[PDB]
Amino acid sequence: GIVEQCCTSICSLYQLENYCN
Amino acid sequence: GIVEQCCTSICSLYQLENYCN
Amino acid sequence: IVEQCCTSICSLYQLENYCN
Amino acid sequence: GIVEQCCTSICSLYQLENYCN
Amino acid sequence: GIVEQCCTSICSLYQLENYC
Amino acid sequence: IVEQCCTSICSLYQLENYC
Amino acid sequence: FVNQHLCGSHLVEALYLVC
Amino acid sequence: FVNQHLCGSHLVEALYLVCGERG
Amino acid sequence: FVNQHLCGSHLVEALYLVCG
Amino acid sequence: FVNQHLCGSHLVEALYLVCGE
Amino acid sequence: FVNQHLCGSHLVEALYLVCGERGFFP
Amino acid sequence: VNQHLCGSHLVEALYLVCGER
Ligand SMILES: [Cl-]
Ligand SMILES: [Cl-]
Ligand SMILES: [Zn+2]
Ligand SMILES: [Zn+2]
Repeated sequence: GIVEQCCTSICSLYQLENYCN
Repeated sequence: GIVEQCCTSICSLYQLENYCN
Repeated sequence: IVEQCCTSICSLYQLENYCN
Repeated sequence: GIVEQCCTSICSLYQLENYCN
Repeated sequence: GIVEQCCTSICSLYQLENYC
Repeated sequence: IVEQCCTSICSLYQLENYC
Repeated sequence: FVNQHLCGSHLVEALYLVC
Repeated sequence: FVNQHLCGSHLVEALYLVCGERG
Repeated sequence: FVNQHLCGSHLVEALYLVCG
Repeated sequence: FVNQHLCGSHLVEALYLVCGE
Repeated sequence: FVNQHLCGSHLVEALYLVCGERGFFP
Repeated sequence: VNQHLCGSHLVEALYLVCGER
């Protein structure tokens, strides 16, 4: 999930936005 | 400034980025 | 709810209930 | 100790309670 | 109580050290 | 500074230089 | 004030730990 | 080591700020 | 109104720093 | 109450997330 | 060292929540 | 990254060691 790919390496805050409702 | 603007009311991510130096 | 855990202190149990 | 036990693997809420006062 | 003390006015890290 | 204090930990004294 | 906003940042953290 | 748990606590705070509290 | 409870949360992190 | 201090504390964090150094 | 300090930082916030009025260190 | 994460703790440490600016 988010943890496996955003803990791996630092996600951009664009990548992160895609997880918002 | 930053404290006032952002401790008065919510500053979004785009708004806080205007403070990057 | 923010409304209820920011007007007063929520317990672990109240917090567990905000999960499912 | 809490470090050796809770940093090497994830402690439950009960494991954490053991270190309260 | 540390609490009462440092939630009224900001405590220095030295005030803070005493409670260590 | 992130590099320096995250490879090796910085004491409060060192941090005070970045004040 | 950002009272509710700050409070919520703590909530999400509490909810993470409990969930 | 509990690295994924630690990072996860940071991610909720970043999601909080990105998605904006009604999110 | 959970002011004490929020402050105390930063407090313990400030203490953790100081008491190493 | 130490309200400025506490909000300042969340700000520096949100600035780090958006600005890095 | 760093990773130990970082972890401990999260432990105390966690203890703060779980320990309520009780506390966890004076 | 444990490092990017560490940086987050670094600013909180600098905020309270330094004061406010
Ligand atoms: Cl961390
Ligand atoms: Cl707060
Ligand atoms: Zn806070
Ligand atoms: Zn952390």
